[PDB]
Amino acid sequence: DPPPSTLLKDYQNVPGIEKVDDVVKRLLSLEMANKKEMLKIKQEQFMKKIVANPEDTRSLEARIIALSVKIRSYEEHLEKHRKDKAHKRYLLMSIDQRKKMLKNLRN
Amino acid sequence: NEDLPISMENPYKEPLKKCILCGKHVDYKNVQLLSQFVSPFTGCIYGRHITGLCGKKQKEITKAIKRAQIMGFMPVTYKDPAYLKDPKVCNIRYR
Amino acid sequence: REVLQLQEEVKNFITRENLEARVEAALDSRKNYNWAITREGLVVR
Amino acid sequence: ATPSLRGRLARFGNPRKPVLKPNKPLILANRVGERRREKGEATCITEMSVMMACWKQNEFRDDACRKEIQGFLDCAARAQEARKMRSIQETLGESGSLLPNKLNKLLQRFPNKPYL
Amino acid sequence: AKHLKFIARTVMVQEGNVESAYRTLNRILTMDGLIEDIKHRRYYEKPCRRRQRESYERCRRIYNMEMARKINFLMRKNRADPWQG
Amino acid sequence: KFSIYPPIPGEESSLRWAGKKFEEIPIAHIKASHNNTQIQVVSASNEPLAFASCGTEGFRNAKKGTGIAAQTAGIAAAARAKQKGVIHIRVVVKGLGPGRLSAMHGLIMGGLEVISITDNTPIPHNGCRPRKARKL
Amino acid sequence: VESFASMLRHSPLTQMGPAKDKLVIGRIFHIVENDLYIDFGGKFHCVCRRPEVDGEKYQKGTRVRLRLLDLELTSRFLGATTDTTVLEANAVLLGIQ
Amino acid sequence: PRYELALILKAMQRPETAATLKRTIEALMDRGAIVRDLENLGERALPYRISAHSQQHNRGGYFLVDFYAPTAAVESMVEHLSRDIDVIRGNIVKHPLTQELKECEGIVPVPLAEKLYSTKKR
Amino acid sequence: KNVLKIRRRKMNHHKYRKLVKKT
RNA sequence: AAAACUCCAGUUGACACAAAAUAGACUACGAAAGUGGCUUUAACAUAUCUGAACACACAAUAGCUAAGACCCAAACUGGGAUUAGAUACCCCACUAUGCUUAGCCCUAAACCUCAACAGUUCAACAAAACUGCUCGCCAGAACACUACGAGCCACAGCUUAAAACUCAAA
Ligand SMILES: [Mg+2]
Ligand SMILES: [Mg+2]
Ligand SMILES: [Mg+2]
Ligand SMILES: [Mg+2]
Ligand SMILES: [Mg+2]
Ligand SMILES: [Mg+2]
Ligand SMILES: [Mg+2]
Ligand SMILES: [Mg+2]
Ligand SMILES: [Mg+2]
Ligand SMILES: [Zn+2]
Repeated sequence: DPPPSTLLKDYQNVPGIEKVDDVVKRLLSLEMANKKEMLKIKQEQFMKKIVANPEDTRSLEARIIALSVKIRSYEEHLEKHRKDKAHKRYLLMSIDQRKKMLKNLRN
Repeated sequence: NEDLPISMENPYKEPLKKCILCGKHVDYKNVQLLSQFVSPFTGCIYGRHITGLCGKKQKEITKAIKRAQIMGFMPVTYKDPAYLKDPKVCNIRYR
Repeated sequence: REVLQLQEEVKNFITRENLEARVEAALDSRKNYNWAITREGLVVR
Repeated sequence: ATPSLRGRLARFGNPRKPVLKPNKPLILANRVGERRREKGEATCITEMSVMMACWKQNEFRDDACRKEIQGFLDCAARAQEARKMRSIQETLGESGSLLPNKLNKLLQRFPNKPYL
Repeated sequence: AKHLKFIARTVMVQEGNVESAYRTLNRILTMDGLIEDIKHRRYYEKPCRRRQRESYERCRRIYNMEMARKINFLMRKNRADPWQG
Repeated sequence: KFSIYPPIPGEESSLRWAGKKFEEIPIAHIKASHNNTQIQVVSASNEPLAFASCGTEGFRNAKKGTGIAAQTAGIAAAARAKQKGVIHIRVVVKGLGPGRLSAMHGLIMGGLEVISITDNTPIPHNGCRPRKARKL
Repeated sequence: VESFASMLRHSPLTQMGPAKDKLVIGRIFHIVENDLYIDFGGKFHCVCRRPEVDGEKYQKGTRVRLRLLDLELTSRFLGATTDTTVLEANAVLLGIQ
Repeated sequence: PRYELALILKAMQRPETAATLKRTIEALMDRGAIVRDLENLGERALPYRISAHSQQHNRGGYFLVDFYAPTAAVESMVEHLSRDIDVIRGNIVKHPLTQELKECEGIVPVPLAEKLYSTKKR
Repeated sequence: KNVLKIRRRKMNHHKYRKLVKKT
């Protein structure tokens, strides 16, 4: 649950975020864009908190955290749309795959 | 040995011909263009074999036509009379 | 390099005090998006 | 100009659903369909309309109907002559559209083959 | 209705040539596909037989176009046989 | 050189009829169908000038939907129009029918001058559902 | 001794290139009263119509210059495992010699 | 993201038109939007008549705005301009040029399909 | 192809419907 | 042809919770059922494969429960026709219903009747013949989308599913 005013993923290495205007920082905040920006910021936070080597999406833990954030996205979407059978099926399949890979990771 | 052929591309290849709008951009506001791409009398949209452009651009311009119609920039039944004295791109035979 | 364009375009972005001049300038000005194209693909206005 | 048929039919390698479902197998036949009539001949209707008009005006006065009755007879004769003309025209050969007989002759002089 | 009158589906008479006017009119209407639509919308057309009619018409168009291509391709070959024997 | 397209209220229209502009010319209206066709004449300002039909002419159920009845109705309406002082006319046709093409010839024989022909036939964009198909 | 590869590399056709949009001189070997067949080069002859201008000036051994589309007319249809041929070649003439 | 508002209002005089424009931009700022620029399409006779909230209008002024705003601003502004009477229509859309055009290499020739039917003498 | 068995099942199901309507 | 309406019909002006010409000769999305008017929001699983008829989630139209909606169509019904007879085909009027809500039922020629995965080049008809692995299904016709039993918000049902008698065919 990151704040809304946090700038996008891509605009972090650039050092011009401090020198640039406040309105520019606002429109660069992820709250303006769609929620997939928020989701990638979330998964970056999780990979930085957990994973020893970031920038490695091939890893089982990276796949797992990606599926977890996607699952929470689908949960919110279903709670707004109780009648979305397609997203409900997608959520169920995603949870099943997540448990499969949790099993093999435990192994 | 030297006179023998060799694996090589065909420089006789004619470059892939591009439609009149393959590279250009289309919007829901260029009522001139979007009226060139429709029948004058009935207001029916000319299909691909009448128009002569790629499917992506046909889809773009037809969606833009519907958007302009519902928005108010263009009518549905009668083509705008002011855009009649413009280049005829879409081929026909009735005249 | 991409940041610099919209950084400089902030000056073009209207605000409250710029409103009561930009509105008048725009409604006094006129602009169109219409343009046609011929058989070979040449733009014509 | 012709439309493509890559994945229109129900084929084994065609994953998605089929588009076309022709009853008979689509192969180029070596004979062309033969021409048909258009409709049932009709004519002189306006002539007999003028005739009935003048009739109901003048109470069947033929020496006064002379004009339109002569026009009606002449139009009937013209239509019959035109039928004979178009008949002999179709016999001698349609202009612009070649005859199905010679077309089939050409197709069977050089027909297509679906087999090897 | 609320659209303006006498722009669409119109044809201007010249020299009182009503027959040629109506001929051009029905020609353009058929080329746009309007009389067909009207005569088919007289009665309701179910989706299943609509799809069947549409697929049959597609295949008919394909076959007729290819036949016409071959006819235009082989009209030149129909000439006086040069080598009789 | 001739323009098949009709004029526009916006200038310029270099073609008048009887010293009058295209817009104010009266309108003939035709409603065609399978069994009967109805004809009417109206001024440019909605004022109905003349009206008649095959039924008023005295044709029966089998024969209302024919070309000869349309011709007779056109003759009668043209007679009324010439009596009221109308020469030129703009044609408007609505729907298919046998006497559709015949009504125009009827008007011409009656002695009117059609300058334009308009087909304001109904086309629904899948709006309403018609009746079910007949099994003959 | 010279290899067929060398003779092909130095052949007139390899330097000719695409047959379309190219002039060529040719002569006729058989001629019907209405049309004439030019043997110009390659495999096939090209059949042509006698022009309205200079009608009689067409006899055996006449060197006529003309362009051509392709040296063989073919086309593959929907049920043709092998493309139909014409055994001829399309060509258009605009001069002689 | 970017949002283009196509605005169609009734033909009326410059003072009240500018009043409507400034109050609309004030609504944008209240919702939290940031205006990029204003584009005037101009006054034109509408192609087809429209029945507004209370009247019918044949002529109309077309204006266009491009701005940045969150998602809820879209619906809020839609209901705002729907309650508004001076405006005949207002439609929010996204920017076309934001969709970077896929590089085109021309139209490929479609060879006629084959092997739909087996090799049989029949 | 032939549908004789389909018609057999048809009349079976119809007679069963009638039987259930009666009983 | 009859019957029906004349509070009817034609032009013109205002008006919907109904269904979305042309584009579409396009072959795209979705696991399937399905999806082709416009704008916005959210969103379109798994970077080995298979895999539950011991589960879960869906599942066209039709149908059921309680509110609402009314252009049109229409089972049923009524009337008019035809017929020896017509409980139908033809015509006119109208109803459940088709639509939006919160639920239920869980079936189709649900078929493209061609299983998923990775690949190669002949009984007949059909959409050419095949290889390696995997799950599911089948064993004469009919009795049988049946009886009994067991489960389901379903109670004229749905799913599973036989047996006796008969025949030498199907
Ligand atoms: Mg079949
Ligand atoms: Mg279509
Ligand atoms: Mg229901
Ligand atoms: Mg009801
Ligand atoms: Mg289906
Ligand atoms: Mg099956
Ligand atoms: Mg399986
Ligand atoms: Mg059943
Ligand atoms: Mg049962
Ligand atoms: Zn293109």
